[PDB]
Amino acid sequence: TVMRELYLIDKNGYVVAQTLPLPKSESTAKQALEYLVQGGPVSEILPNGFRAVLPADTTVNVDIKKDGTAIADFSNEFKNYKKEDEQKIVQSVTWTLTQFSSIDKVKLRINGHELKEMPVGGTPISDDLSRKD
Ligand code: NA
Ligand code: NA
Ligand code: NA
Ligand code: NA
Ligand code: NA
Ligand code: NA
Ligand code: NA
Ligand code: NA
Ligand code: NA
Ligand code: NA
Ligand code: NA
Repeated sequence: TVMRELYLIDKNGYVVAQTLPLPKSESTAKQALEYLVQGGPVSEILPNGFRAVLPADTTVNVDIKKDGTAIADFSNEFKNYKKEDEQKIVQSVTWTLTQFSSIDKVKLRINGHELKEMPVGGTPISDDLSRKD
């Protein structure tokens, strides 16, 4: 296994970094996002009191560009979150991706559509989400 940060939601509802041991992978950014999905492989290794963040059955493609941007393009299930978790989800995805050496910012898509706003509640989002946010 390899130590990775997963930005999970704790017993008090906060998005908090947790270090988990993930199997070795040739697509580590995608893998880390797969370990944020409710009901996915993180389920067996969640630390006490923590939960996963992305809706069940969400899948994703991560395309890492030469400028440091990771384009994370989610399946339609990604729309199935609770409104009030909208910004926590953006933060979790952003912080989880930007741990990697080749990613310093994030752009979100759903079903290959570019996102100006998150779908459930309309939170505006830029194409250069980063830890500065
Ligand atoms: Na905590
Ligand atoms: Na809270
Ligand atoms: Na890994
Ligand atoms: Na592997
Ligand atoms: Na693996
Ligand atoms: Na990789
Ligand atoms: Na907790
Ligand atoms: Na779910
Ligand atoms: Na890069
Ligand atoms: Na509401
Ligand atoms: Na980085």
